[PDB]
Amino acid sequence: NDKCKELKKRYPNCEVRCDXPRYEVHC
Repeated sequence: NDKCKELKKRYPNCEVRCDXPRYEVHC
């Protein structure tokens, strides 16, 4: 999904673990 490129930009200092459609962001 395009969410990985969105989320890691929304949370730029956070770690967005992108696994397929699984997106787990650590802030």
